[PDB]
This record gives sequence, C-alpha cells and structure tokens, in this order.
Amino acid sequence: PLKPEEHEDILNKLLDPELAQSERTEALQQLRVNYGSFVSEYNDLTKSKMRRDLEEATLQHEATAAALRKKHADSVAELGEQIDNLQRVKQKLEKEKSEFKLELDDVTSNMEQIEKERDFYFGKLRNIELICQENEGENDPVLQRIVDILYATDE
Amino acid sequence: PLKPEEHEDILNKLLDPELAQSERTEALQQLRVNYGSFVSEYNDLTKSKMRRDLEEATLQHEATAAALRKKHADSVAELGEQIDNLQRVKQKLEKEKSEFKLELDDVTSNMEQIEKERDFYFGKLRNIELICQENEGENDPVLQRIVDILYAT
Repeated sequence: PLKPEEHEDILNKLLDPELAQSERTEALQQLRVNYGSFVSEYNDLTKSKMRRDLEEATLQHEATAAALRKKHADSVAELGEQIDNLQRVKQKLEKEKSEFKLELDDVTSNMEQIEKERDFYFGKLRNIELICQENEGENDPVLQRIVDILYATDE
Repeated sequence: PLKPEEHEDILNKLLDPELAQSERTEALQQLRVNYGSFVSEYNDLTKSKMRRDLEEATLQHEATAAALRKKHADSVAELGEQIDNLQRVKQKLEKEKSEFKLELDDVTSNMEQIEKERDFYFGKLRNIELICQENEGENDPVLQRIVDILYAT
C-alpha cells in the first residue's frame, strides 16, 4: 500500500505540466492500481463487515482441516486393518507350518521303524531260503512247501 | 469520499497536460485529502488488528495443514513397510507350510507300501512257522535251523 509519503511524491510529480507523457501516464497508473485493489475495498469496510469476514475464514479453515483429518484417519485405519489381517494370517500359517512340521516325523520315524521291521523279516526269509538251497537236493517235500512260500508273490 | 470512479474521472483530467494549473492543483488537492481520510481509516486499530489477525490465521492454518500432511505421509510409509513385510513373511510361511505338507503326502504313501511289504513278509514267516510245528514230530536238524531263525532276536 502506498505510504502517505509515496503518494505525495506522485501528486507533486503530476503537478508539473511539463513532465513527460510516459511518466505522467505511468504515475497515474500507480495510483490507479493502488486505488484499484485496496483503496476501493476500504470505501465500505465496517469493523463489523470484516469481523464476519475474519470469522468466516476461521470457519472455512477449520472445516478444511477437519475434512483433511477425516481423510487421513480413514487411510490410517485401512492400513491398520490390513496389518491386523496379515497378522491373523501369520499366526495361522506358522501354526500349520509347525503342525505339519513334526506330524511329518511322527509319521516318518514311525516309518523308519516299520522299515527295519520289514528288513528284519526280509532277512529272516533270506536266511531260511539259504538253508533251503543248502538242502535242495533232498527233494524234501516239506522243504519244497517252504521254498514255494518264499518265492510266492503278491508283494 | 470518492466513488471508485469519481476517482477515475480525475486520473484522466490529469492525463492531459494542457489542463490549467489552477484546476490541476484542485484535482490533486482533492486526491490528497481523500487519501488522508483513507489512510487514517486503514490505520484504525480495530481494522489493523483484524488485518493482521486474518493474515496470521491463514499462516498458522497453512503451517498446520503442512504438519498434518507430513505426519500423514510418514505414517503411511511406516505402515507401508509393515504391510509389505507381513506379506513377504506370509509368502514365506505359505511355502514352508505346504512343503512340509507335500513331504508328508509322499512319505505317508511311501510307507503304506513298506508296511505292505512287512506284512507280506511276516505272513510268509507265519506260514513257515505253521509248517515247522506240523513237522516237529520227526525233528529234522534242518527244520531246527529254520525255527532257530524264526525266533532269533
């Protein structure tokens, strides 16, 4: 805003008639813009008019802040709910991961005992078969019964 | 004072330099008291504090929205990183769960066979057992060897 100082320098400038027509025209513009945008607004401005204006800015700012707050809050919640989900999911998977983890070797080293049981027996059979063939020339009908059991098949 | 354009009709009186300088000095004498009145009204304590008040209100509001936006873009980043981690851990547990699962599917089926083989063999042994009890009325030394094998530890 043109301080009373600066305005008066312009009015003494324009006083002199032999001032250039580029500086006279420039100096009255200065006074045109200056009056244009603010002087003119203070032609009406009542202490009440601009109290309401100031108050309305205030309302508008809080309304704007509040809407922003609303938005941010909804976003944070949604990120939070995804983390909760994933966590109900981390819980559950590492549960079954462990529930599978040795049910697997409950059943597995169950097995490697049922293996050497199989091998225990298989070896009894291999030795019986041996004996059988040491005495195969005898045509022993009982031995033949036994031999026929050994090589009998439905594995 | 001067309507927005009893002002403007005088910025053009002054424009023509051939105005007499006894009514160039009047048209400026009026512009000068106008401004006198204007500045003392612009300078009014209530109106000036209201001017400052409004200015400072917009500033603080801008400062505050900025702080709120930042607090928000930091949160979302931090929550972002937690969410991605929980997904890469999710995928890791998914792999681990099913690989344990697929191994017990292969190893479960793998021993219902081995069992079948065991029972097959035990059956044979039981068969051979029954024959040895039929013929221990004669007592072959060969049979005794077979019996000895049946009951070994």
